[PDB]
Amino acid sequence: ATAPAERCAHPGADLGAAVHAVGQTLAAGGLVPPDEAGTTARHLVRLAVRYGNSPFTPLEEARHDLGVDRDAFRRLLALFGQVPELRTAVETGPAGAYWKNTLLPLEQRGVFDAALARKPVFPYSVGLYPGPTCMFRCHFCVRVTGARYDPSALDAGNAMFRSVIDEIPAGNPSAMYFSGGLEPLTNPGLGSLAAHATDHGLRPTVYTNSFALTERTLERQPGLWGLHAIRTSLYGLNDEEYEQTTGKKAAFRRVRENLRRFQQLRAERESPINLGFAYIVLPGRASRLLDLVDFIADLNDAGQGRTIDFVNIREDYSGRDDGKLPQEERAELQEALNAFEERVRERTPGLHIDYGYALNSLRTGADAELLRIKPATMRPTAHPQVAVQVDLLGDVYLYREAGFPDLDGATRYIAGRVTPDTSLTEVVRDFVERGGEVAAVDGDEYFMDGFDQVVTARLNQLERDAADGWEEARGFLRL
Amino acid sequence: ATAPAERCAHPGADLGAAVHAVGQTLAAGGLVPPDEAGTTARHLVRLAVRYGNSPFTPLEEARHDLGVDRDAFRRLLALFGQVPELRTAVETGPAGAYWKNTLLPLEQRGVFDAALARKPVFPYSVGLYPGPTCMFRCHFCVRVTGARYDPSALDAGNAMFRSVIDEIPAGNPSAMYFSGGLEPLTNPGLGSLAAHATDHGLRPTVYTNSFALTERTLERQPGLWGLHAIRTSLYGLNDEEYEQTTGKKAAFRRVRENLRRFQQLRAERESPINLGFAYIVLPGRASRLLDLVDFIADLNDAGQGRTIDFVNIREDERAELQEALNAFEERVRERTPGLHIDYGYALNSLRTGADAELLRIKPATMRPTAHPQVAVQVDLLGDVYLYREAGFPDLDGATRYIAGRVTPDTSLTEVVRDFVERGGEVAAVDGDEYFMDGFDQVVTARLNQLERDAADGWEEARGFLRLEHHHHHH
Amino acid sequence: APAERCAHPGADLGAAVHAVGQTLAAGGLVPPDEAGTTARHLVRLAVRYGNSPFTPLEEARHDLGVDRDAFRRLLALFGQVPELRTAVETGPAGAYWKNTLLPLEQRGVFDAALARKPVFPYSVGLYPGPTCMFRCHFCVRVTGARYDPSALDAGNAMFRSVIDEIPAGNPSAMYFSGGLEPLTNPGLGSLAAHATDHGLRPTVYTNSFALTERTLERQPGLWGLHAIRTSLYGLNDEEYEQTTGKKAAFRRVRENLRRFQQLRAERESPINLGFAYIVLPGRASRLLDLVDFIADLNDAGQGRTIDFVNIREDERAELQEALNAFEERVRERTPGLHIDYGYALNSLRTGADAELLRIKPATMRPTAHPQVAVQVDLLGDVYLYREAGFPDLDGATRYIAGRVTPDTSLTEVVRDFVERGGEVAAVDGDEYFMDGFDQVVTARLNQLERDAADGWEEARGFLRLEHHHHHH
Amino acid sequence: APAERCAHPGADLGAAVHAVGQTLAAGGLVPPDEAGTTARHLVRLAVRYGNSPFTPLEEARHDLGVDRDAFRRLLALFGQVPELRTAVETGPAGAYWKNTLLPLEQRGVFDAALARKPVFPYSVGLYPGPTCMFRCHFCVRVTGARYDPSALDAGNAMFRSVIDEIPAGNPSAMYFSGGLEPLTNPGLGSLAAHATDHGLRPTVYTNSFALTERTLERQPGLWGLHAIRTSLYGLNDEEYEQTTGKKAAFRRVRENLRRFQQLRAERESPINLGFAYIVLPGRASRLLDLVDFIADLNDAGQGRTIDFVNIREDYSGRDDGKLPQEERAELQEALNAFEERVRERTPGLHIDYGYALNSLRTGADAELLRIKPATMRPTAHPQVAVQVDLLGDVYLYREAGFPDLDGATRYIAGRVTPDTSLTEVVRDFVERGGEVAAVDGDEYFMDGFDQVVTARLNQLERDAADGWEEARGFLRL
Ligand SMILES: C[S@+](CC[C@H](N)C(=O)[O-])C[C@H]1O[C@@H](n2cnc3c(N)ncnc32)[C@H](O)[C@@H]1O
Ligand SMILES: C[S@@+](CC[C@H](N)C(=O)[O-])C[C@H]1O[C@@H](n2cnc3c(N)ncnc32)[C@H](O)[C@@H]1O
Ligand code: MET
Ligand code: MET
Ligand code: SF4
Ligand code: SF4
Ligand code: SF4
Ligand code: SF4
Ligand code: NA
Repeated sequence: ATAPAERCAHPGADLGAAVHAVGQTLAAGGLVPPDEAGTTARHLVRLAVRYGNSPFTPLEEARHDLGVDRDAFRRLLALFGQVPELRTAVETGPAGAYWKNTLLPLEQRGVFDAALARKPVFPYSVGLYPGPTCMFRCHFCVRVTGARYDPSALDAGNAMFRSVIDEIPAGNPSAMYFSGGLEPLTNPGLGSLAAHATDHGLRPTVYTNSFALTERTLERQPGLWGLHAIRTSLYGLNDEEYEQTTGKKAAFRRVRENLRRFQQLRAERESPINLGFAYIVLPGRASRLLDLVDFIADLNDAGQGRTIDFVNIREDYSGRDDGKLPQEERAELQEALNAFEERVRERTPGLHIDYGYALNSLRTGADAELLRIKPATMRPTAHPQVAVQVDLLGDVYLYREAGFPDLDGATRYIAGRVTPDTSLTEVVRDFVERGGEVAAVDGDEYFMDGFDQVVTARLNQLERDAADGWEEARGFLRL
Repeated sequence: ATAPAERCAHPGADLGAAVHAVGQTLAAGGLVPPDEAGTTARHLVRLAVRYGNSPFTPLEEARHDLGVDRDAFRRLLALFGQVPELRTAVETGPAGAYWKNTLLPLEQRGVFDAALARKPVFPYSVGLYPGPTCMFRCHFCVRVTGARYDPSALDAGNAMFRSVIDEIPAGNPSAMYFSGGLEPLTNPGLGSLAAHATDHGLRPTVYTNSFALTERTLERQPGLWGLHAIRTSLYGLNDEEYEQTTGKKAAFRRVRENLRRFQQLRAERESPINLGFAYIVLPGRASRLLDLVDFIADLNDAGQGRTIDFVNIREDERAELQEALNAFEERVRERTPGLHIDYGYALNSLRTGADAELLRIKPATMRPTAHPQVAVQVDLLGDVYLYREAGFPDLDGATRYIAGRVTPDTSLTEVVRDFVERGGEVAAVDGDEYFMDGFDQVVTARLNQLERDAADGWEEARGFLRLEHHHHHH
Repeated sequence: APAERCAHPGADLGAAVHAVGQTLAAGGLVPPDEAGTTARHLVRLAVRYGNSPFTPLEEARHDLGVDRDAFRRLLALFGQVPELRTAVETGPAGAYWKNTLLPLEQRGVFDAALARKPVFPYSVGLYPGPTCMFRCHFCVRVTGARYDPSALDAGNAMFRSVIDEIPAGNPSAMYFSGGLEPLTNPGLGSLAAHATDHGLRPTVYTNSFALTERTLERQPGLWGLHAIRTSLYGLNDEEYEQTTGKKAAFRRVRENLRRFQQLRAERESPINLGFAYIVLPGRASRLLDLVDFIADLNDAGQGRTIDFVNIREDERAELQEALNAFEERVRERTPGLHIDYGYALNSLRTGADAELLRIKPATMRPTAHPQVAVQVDLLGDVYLYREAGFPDLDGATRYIAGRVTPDTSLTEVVRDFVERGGEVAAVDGDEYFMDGFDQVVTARLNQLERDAADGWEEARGFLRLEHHHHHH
Repeated sequence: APAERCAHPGADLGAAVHAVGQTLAAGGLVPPDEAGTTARHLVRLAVRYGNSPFTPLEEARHDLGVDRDAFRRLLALFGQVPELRTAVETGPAGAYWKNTLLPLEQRGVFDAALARKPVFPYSVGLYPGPTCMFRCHFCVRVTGARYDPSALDAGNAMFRSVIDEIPAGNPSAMYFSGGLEPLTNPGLGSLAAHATDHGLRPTVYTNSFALTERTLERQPGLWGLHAIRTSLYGLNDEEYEQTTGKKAAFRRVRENLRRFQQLRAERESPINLGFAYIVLPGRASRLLDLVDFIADLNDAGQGRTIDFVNIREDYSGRDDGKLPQEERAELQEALNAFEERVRERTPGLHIDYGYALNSLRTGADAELLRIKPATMRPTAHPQVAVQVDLLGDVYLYREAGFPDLDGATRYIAGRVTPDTSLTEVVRDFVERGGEVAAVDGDEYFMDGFDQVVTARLNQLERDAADGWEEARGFLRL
């Protein structure tokens, strides 16, 4: 039971019932004289349909589609702000994951403004890549087989990591995270890094494959119990699936036993740490969502009522065909996702689910694919105000999928190196002040993760709107 | 077609219909065996009514009102978190202005957590008080007649403000605001401070009486145009009303012509700056709200279609006052349809006819550590005041609430960190309670409630309702 | 439950719309974006039929403003929200649905009248009294009119032949009432015993003025009746003379009933005792004195109490709490007394602003409803409406469907009239021939005939049947 | 009101006695000192008859320990506390009172059988199917036994004359069920249309295996029925094969019902559609899946939904149909989740429970009656119910009307022929006092309804023989 105007962006929505409800809101509120309430309510609903599906549409394109004067578009933008049901229709429409998860949270904190003005500010999201190696060979990962960091570089690297954590301003508990190009649990001092950050006032999350998340590892790295959460990347639901995805035999059994035992130890400790999973839906595995619930239910039985906290249903953001789901399987995801939610409430009620940008559109039946930024649409200054990444050697990478050792072309996206004489603040500040740029060549676009590609499309939308004279109204929705 | 479970906190609400809806939500979710769905729903609804009207109620007092034992209260709280219509009843109840405007936003940002834990944190809300002087003498204001800052403080104070602005971390463009004890526009370098803050990535609001917001000031201080908003404290609707409030003659005509001309320049410059007004409704004169709409309508005519953005309405007869705000809203829709309205905490509850329960912190209920993690204020001398109304020169007893002084050798970050880390405290004496503005009293009432709940063994459930940080994982 | 209460005055209609909106959405009955608009139409239907049960479906559709196909969908969706059917059956007009319309629809009583088919009447009134000793100012009986005393035996044999015609399946299909007073027939006890032997359990409706011990000895078969309901025309001698025109009539009636209470307990007779009482405008405080009247009767029956009362009607918040006081004093003084109100009085409780039906000549159905109810007087004349069976009543003979004779049964009187399409064109004043039941049956048949002609043959009457398969 | 629910398990008996005692004292029915002990006796009676409706009055008096003068006053006092009658009728045994006992006393049906008088049967079952294609393990039909196909013409003419005999006043007094499957009679639609023109509203009780589109095409009079109730024997192909013996039986029954849903919505037929569903051993956890089956049929109906579901058990008590004590105890919880699942997904679906199943919700353990040869009435109850098969044979019990069932012929009251009507068959058997001596096995000729009527007529005859003729059956109204 929902209001018509709040659902007016999803497929098959009664646009007439929405224009009527909006028109009454404008008339009753005195915003539009009653004789024109119907006309403008149609323009307003059309704007909400568009940005509820394509959040990056430049304002001039939306005005052209309305076939309307600039002054009358300015009035519609102001009028749009007075109709809260249409804002809801955008934020909760098919493309609503864009608005609620990334666009609006970053806009409100001024992060997009700092990058839009090319001003030297501390990065809003600092990624620390502490892992020297990895024991998986995932077909969708850009890491180069065999490439590793020097084992004799761990001590100086972990000392460098502590100094970077000293720079992280408090007030945002999720400002820093431990992830990687490689696998962070292969760093023996990751628990020490976690302790140094929690002692700093941060609540970081570790993103791992959990192959090394053994009970012996928890004993030698007790600081991991102080993290906010551990998100395990889940690459399959049996050994044959894990071997297809990661190339490693018997990998599923050991990852599962590690989380079964971790669930046991979390109960006995009554630790506030959260446990979640990232589950990329891979080609030929859309029918496996039902079995994913059984995997989580199995993990809940080992936790003595302590539940798995969240699950991130995701997609290969690279777009390469080894990860891209065919349209045939894309068409079956609406039924699959809705049935997956039903089973969760049956067997795993307390588990939080959230979907990728395109997956969230597929439920309710709006076809959508993830962005695929090309070198022509890459911003040569990157966005260090939004995010940077630091690996073991102190190198500060401009995009998430560029921080891999011995990756071709990846060194060109190093803004600098954090040394005992140079801080991350100084590396980012000097790269912004001197206007450092990197020209994009073919293949560079694959250094960008899903977040980097969304941040790029947003900054491109804002620069174009400001260039089109819509400086204040840039991005359609903001404050 | 509203849900009665989302409305049960307002007066005259059908509580019977609320317990039926909640009981069905409990039965449908399998949260209670069907025998106790009635008793559990009446308890849960009683909790929603209580906290929808009295948000600071200690959990133990609510439990004693319910008549249930400690263990039953624990599972009642866990069930409350599974009846979302009841959270809405609290959030949108008569006291909903507390929850949605202050309590829950600050809880989500970890602001109350930091003060509760006595963590050395950079203050969430930093007020800069740059005015050396005021030309008004408002009878309600605590400023001391004959008191002002020396002109010799201007240069070093403005450079001090610049260094403090540089200290403010990224992530909240509203972290800093320009207000005062005294009048901010009397600082000739206020526009430069605004430009310095704008370059920093901040979007600051100035709170002023706008008497000095002349064209001469705008040309002397063009950096004011980059502010996010100017909220003018409107002390009346004609000269005689303005003279009884402020003691100055012909002050309404000056403020009005200033705002008429600003509207004109704002339209010509196409400035995105916002314009708002704070108006206090006096006893028995709630009809003057209609004249307020006419005042803004006249301002909207000077702006060539570019209108006034918001109005803050505060108080300081029940059904009458309810009638008068309803008339105020009707005429807004008729004359100023886009004007945003938000009421004070007590006034927001008097709409709906609920009894405005007064918040009067006394010296006994003041927290000796204050709350520098939430808010501090800096005047021209670099003095960091712990409460908003303590930052006035020569104010009796007010220097006792200086946490420290920002100097070229001591930053604001150090002043706050040292005061918190050493456990600095100020023992309250009679009269200190007037140093707290409305915000200080709500923050103190919340921190007293949180501390009482934790001491009572309800640490996780402290404050009844709370938001957490939203950790989204990509 | 707000959705179950939405038909009552001052109900929270917004809460009902939300509740029914959830049911449609959660059940997949309606897309959630239009669950609110459908819910408002469904609640409006429930409010209408919970207050005006006879509204034709086309009238309800026109007030909703939806087309024919949309109304059909709304009627089907309405059958999916059990709380709304409850709102209709327990609304201000719920007594119509629960006490008359739905039970008769279940038994197929209306269907025979709709199809114009010959069946034996569902309700057969026998009027065996030749005279009456009262002259009630409200009664339509003609002063100076009575039945020939030579009509008795001949008519009593006719009555016995009519009793023999009554089929099995409804032991209360026949009752003894009248135009005039039944107890003035010396053979009424014999007719009662004849019906008891037939397997029937009849009730007699009487003013009980002639319910003397002498009458009991002359007509001992009266003890075999299922129940005796006395028409109570007052609570002291003055009121009874005011109503009936007879002096010291209350003294006689109370004397008879207290005597009957003693005799009933000595015989350990299972016969039930009831009373009909009319509350007069503004005098609803006399309901408390009625409880005193019943209590004194109880004290005369040694632990054998009066079984039921029928309270019916002639600002009204003086009435609303007059009935709460009456209801409470019953629990204090006569806790076993079954209370039943009329249609209007039942709606006046709950504060609803509803009247009784007032059928006019233009809305009377020319065929009448012999399949539902007929009445036979001492001459064998079969009357089509209850208040037409009075000798010499002006215009009443036009509503005689036929006469039961040794050569013509009641079954044949009703069959010939129906099959030949017999009709009576209503003239001004004929509407007084219909009692309250006749007006309800007329109003329901008009509604059912209208709905069927409009193309709503299956939804006719809005509410009709249930699902019974417990004997499989 | 604690007195209105004093018959269910977990009731505050002390509070109910307290409230009944004040009713007794306030109303002046009993002196105030004895108001407490009398209220306990009255509450004990309501608890007893709200759980065991067939208890002889002399057994209840012995349980109370009083004598006949006290019992007589207690019966009279019981009628003066209306909340105690509500506690009986809405107690765990309330399905007996509200569905069968009290409605049939109201119609004088029980009095007709009690007085051994010739009245037309209250319930007339027509058994028109010559064969069946299912082999349900709980049915008493014999594998392979069939009716001669050449008997259909004379049988369908006989059925038409029996329908002509049905009296008005009860439009559902006749039904099409059977021993065998009624849809295997090619003239069932004609018999249906014949009764519809008679003014009846009959129901066909079928396994719906033969409810195909071609069958509706050939038997259009089926669309004029009041309702079709499909006996549901499983929720997938495996469950159906386990129960009926036939493979691919569920998918064909479901397809027939899906297509019937499309046909019902196309012509907007008034016909109702419901289901009978026996809770079989090992399947008490399947009630939630039953709602999924119903919603699937609702999706095929385009807004026109399933009207009702009857939840039943094996009324024979045999091992293969009787639910073990363990699984039966799980039924209280299973029913509650079932009803909450119906309320969410199929809110218009009417639900009703068998006699014992209705007691299991609210936690009262009860079993269906198991009549034995010693408690069988030799005259049976033709005034209450009879059944007629293809050959015109009038069977006295529902489960005796099967071809070539051993000993079933001993319970034929007569044969309807062009010379002899059902009325005369029942009249002659009643007027001559026909009786059938019960031999071991005859009790399995009685269905659930038969056993309830027998137990009621035994209780009524026992009460009268004990001198409680007027108070017979405790409740009667
Ligand atoms: C690869 S690093 C994590 C370090 C650790 N070895 C692991 O796999 O969890 C960051 C995250 O990016 C995800 N990821 C890597 N390549 C991806 C791709 N092409 N599409 C979507 N997610 C990808 C991984 O699943 C992991 O959760
Ligand atoms: C004998 S069948 C004949 C009608 C048709 N063949 C059918 O299955 O519905 C009549 C009804 O009795 C039911 N029945 C047969 N044996 C039963 C038993 N032992 N317990 C409960 N019901 C039974 C069947 O399920 C069916 O609904
Ligand atoms: C708290 S006193 C300062 C108020 C401010 N100077 C004004 O007049 O708006
Ligand atoms: C309907 S005429 C009245 C019949 C009966 N003699 C009475 O007084 O009630
Ligand atoms: S995604 Fe993680 S586990 Fe997989 S190959 Fe890359 S670094 Fe290793
Ligand atoms: S309230 Fe503001 S304007 Fe008034 S005297 Fe105080 S400082 Fe001056
Ligand atoms: S109402 Fe009855 S008692 Fe009165 S005059 Fe008429 S027939 Fe006689
Ligand atoms: S119950 Fe019906 S379908 Fe099953 S075997 Fe018996 S006759 Fe056949
Ligand atoms: Na007297």
